[PDB]
Amino acid sequence: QSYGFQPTYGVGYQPYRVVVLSFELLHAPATVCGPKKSTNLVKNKCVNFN
Amino acid sequence: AYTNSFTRGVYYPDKVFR
Repeated sequence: QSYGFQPTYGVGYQPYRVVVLSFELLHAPATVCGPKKSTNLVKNKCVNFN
Repeated sequence: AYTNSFTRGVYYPDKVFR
């Protein structure tokens, strides 16, 4: 069946556009990440890292 | 024809090192 979205349908019956994202982990190395300055490395320093 | 696959087909299930 078709929704037949009309302006009259009003705030209750309005048509929304939806997008949904799924995130999975551990099964492979990371490939895509948000903007986060990448830094260099340090050895034998007891650092907290990402 | 058929044959016994003795122990073939084992593969590294994950990308982790142990």
